[PDB]
This record gives sequence, structure tokens and C-alpha cells, in this order.
Amino acid sequence: NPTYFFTFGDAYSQTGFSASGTQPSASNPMGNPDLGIGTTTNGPNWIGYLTTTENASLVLSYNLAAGGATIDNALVPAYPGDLASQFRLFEDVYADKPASAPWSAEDAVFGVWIGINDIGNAYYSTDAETYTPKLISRLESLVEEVYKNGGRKFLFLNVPPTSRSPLFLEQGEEVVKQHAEYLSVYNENLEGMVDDFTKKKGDVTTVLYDSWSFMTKILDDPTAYGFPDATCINDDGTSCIWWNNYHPGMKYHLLQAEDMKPKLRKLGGW
Repeated sequence: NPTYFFTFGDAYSQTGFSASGTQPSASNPMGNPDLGIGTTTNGPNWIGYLTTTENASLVLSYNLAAGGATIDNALVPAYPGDLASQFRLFEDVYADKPASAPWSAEDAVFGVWIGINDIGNAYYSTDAETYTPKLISRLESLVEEVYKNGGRKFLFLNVPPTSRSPLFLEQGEEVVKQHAEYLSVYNENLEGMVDDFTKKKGDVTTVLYDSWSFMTKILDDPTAYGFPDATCINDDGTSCIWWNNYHPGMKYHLLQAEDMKPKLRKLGGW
């Protein structure tokens, strides 16, 4: 009946879900905390909207994303809850298909949105062309853990244009440009990995969602989407693209979830 939606990522995805908090159910698909709590948006984020607003059938959200996460602290380090640690939490609690989340290959979707903080911390100190393959390869080996558990449906979001967040705009247009060039190489290598994984496994269902082009379209013509400009900040999450200087608000996240829905039909919950 349900789609079990396990997500992994950083503060663009965090909701504050605890593996010991109330677990997801049909009456409470997010589990914990309440829908709209725990995000960097002032309200629901893209996962809350995909689970409760844009869903075509019952989706249960197990959201392991943690703020500030990089892929693996052995590569670009930041916070303890890196992506590797999120996969370890999955291994510890959900990989064995417990009664609270008795998932199978046909009804589990694994969504990963990572790379914002790897790029944000490493864009001027590392070489994109040789370093981002190392980041992407570690992402692939983490995915491989879930593949060996039996997972077969995967959603990857590429990195949005955080180069044009207020946090980077204030550092100067040349810094925006340097970050954006690094980010573009990361996203190219992400696409190559997802394509190669899909073809080599042969039994997976995958979606690569181009969040970069979507958010860029909004930033390039903000008033067409109800925003006064591409640079203002408002903690209401709706008057501006940006909720704070580095994270977009709930209105942006809703627009993204609505854009995602038709692309996610093949994954079973949309």
C-alpha cells in the first residue's frame, strides 16, 4: 500500500525527524515532527509537500537529512551527520525491514539531495575536475549499500544555484562565478554517475531531478512567480525566494515539489 520514502541530504531537506520519534503512518505520514516544523523554509519543505500535498497515493517519509551535511567527512568535512552517517543510521534502523518500515524493492524510494555543502566548503580550495569525481564516487558507494539491501528505486536531485544565494552574492560577483563553475562540474558528474548506475544495474528505476535549471528559471524571472526580486530575504518563507541568506523558503519549496511531481510518477508515489 504505502511508498516508503527514505531521504538523505542537508538543510535543504532536513525536518528534524528522529528515528526514535513517532514513526510514519497513514494518519501521520511524516512521523515526526509535525509537518511544517524543523525545516529551513518557515513551513513544509519539498519532502513535506511531496509526501502530503503532491502525493498520488500513501507516502511515508523517513527523512534522515541533517543540516550542514557533506557527503563524507573523510572528503569535505563539516558536521558529524554527514551523508555517510545518514546511511549508517539507515543501516542500523531500517535496512533490516523492521515491522515499523517493512519495505521492499517494489515500494521503497531512496531520495538523495547532497552536494550544496561539499561545494560551498570546497569550491575555491579543490580542483573541480579531479575532486568532484571523488565526491560522486563516494555517493555511489553509499547508494550501493542500499542496493545490496534490495533497494531499487532512487531519486537524485542535482545541486541548485546556491551561487546566487544572498550569502554568496554578498561575497562578490566573481565569487558567485567561481562557485557556479565548480558547481556545474559537480552536477555534470552527478548526471554521468546516475546514468551509468541506471544502465549497469539494469533493474533500477531512477530519476535525476534538475533542481538547478528549475531554481535558475525562477531566479531569472522572479516576478513571474510572485517574488519581487531574486535577492531579498524574508523569514515568512513566502515574500522572497530566500528564507535566510542561504536557504529558500516554503513558497520556493512548494513550486519545486509541484515541478517534481510529474517527473516522479515512475517512482510510485506521485
